Amino acid sequence: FSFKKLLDQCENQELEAPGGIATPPVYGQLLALYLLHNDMNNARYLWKRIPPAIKSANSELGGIWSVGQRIWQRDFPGIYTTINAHQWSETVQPIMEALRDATRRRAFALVSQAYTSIIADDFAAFVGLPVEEAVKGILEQGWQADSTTRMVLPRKPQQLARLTDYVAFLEN
Amino acid sequence: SALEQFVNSVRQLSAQGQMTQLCELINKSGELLAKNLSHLDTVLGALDVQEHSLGVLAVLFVKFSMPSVPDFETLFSQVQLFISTCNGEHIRYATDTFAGLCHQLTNALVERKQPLRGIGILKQAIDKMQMNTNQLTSIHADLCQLCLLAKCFKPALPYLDVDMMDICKENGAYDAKHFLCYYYYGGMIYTGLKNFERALYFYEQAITTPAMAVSHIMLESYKKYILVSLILLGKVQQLPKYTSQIVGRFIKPLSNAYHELAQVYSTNNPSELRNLVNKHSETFTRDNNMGLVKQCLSSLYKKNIQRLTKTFLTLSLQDMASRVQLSGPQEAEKYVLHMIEDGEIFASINQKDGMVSFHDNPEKYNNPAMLHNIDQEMLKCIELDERLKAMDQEITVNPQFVQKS
Repeated sequence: FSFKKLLDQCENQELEAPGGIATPPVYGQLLALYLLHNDMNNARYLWKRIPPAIKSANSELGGIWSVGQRIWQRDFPGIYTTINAHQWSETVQPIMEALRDATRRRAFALVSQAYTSIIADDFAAFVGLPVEEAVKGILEQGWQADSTTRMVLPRKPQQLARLTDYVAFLEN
Repeated sequence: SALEQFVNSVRQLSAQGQMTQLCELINKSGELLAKNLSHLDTVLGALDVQEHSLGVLAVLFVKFSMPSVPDFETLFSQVQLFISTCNGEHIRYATDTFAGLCHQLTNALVERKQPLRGIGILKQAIDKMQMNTNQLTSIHADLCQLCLLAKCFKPALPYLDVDMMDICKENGAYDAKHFLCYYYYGGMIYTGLKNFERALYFYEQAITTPAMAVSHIMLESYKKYILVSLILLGKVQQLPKYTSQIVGRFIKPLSNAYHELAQVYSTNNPSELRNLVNKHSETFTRDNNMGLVKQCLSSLYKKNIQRLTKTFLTLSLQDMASRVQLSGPQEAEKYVLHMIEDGEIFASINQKDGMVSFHDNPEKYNNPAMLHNIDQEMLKCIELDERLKAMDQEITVNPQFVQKS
């Protein structure tokens, strides 16, 4: 629930500024929050909104955009690869951990809905877990796995007041 | 004693309660205010920005009316303070000057490098200018332009999600340029947000504006109307009958690269479409809409895949890639998976047999959630009917009406 206010407070801080340019630390917070909610349209325009002087001075903004670039092309293995490739500051560390976990639920829902049978090697890349781990995870959720083929088979497991409003409108 | 007397001359107009003569004084004191140069103490010391909003509006507008201002940092700060502390009710008595002041600020901010600082200024300016949120002012175009040059599309969303009803005349200072710019910049704002349903609506309004002379805004809106209708829909949507004849006789000939692009789009052959894009690359990049045309190429593949659902229950990935010209079963698998994620298609991928099965079962229209959707649309129609009935009741009580009936 706390993620609702954090995104709004960073957006407002960018709107009003003492000199029209916001602080470097709040730029990374806004970019990370956009990626957490899968709002890639505003994140992409935020990258162009960052002045080149700020982007060149702070290398953190370049790194956070690398993670977003993977999400933009829907490169699931690259989302986990770039998240752990670099070390982030403490003010955006907890939300970026939530971004990595949020990507994990996105992969789980995508496989459960868009796949009737997915090979284990590709399925492990989607979730971001090692191949052996992904084998043990599915049975805990009831998903069937078959040996000698290494293939996973996922499957998805005031009316009265309103009505009198309709009549009153029609009868005037 | 004499110094306070000059302020007291303002009090007589307020005491009488007639604000009409105060407005006339503002327009008839332009020469006296122009030859002052000492407005630094007039804005705050001479008059109070809270209740003497009319007086402070005139001096600030005069300051912005002088090209090559010696100082801009103090001028921008005074405008920000005045608009933030505007009375609101009396501002509507000087609508032509309030809008003109916002136009001057917008041009100054746009000119150098900073069309971002005024986004919050124009947000409050609109709120203290329009009679209701369901109304269109000239500051709407400026707010959209500021949100466009700074690529901050979210602050303009609350001012674009409301359907405008009646247009503020601002004492005759409202012209068709402000109407065209709002529905052109606002349409491009929705395009950047991948909202092609409302972007197409906004472009259509600009085209349907009555006109007798060629307008650049109406020309570009026609060009982007074709591209958006080719992305959201599979064809160029037909314009309304009340479109001005100039659009179909001048604007259409000037937009020929986009018309032949639609014709190639109708053949459902991506390789021909890419040939026309390369042939007319200079035309599309000159018009600055590069990327919208590339989205037409990607949407053709989605349109072809969606046609497969109208004929197949199960199609091999290799066979599908040969019909949609994706050149590879791996490419077809990625294209189909993205469509399922976005909800554009109802299908599943089976890697055991390398087949894609289309499950054409959208909804049974039985769940209680469908009931909620029905009453949401019903409430929209009821509110639409209430506005329609109310506005004709304004016609009946019109003295000009019933005299001619």
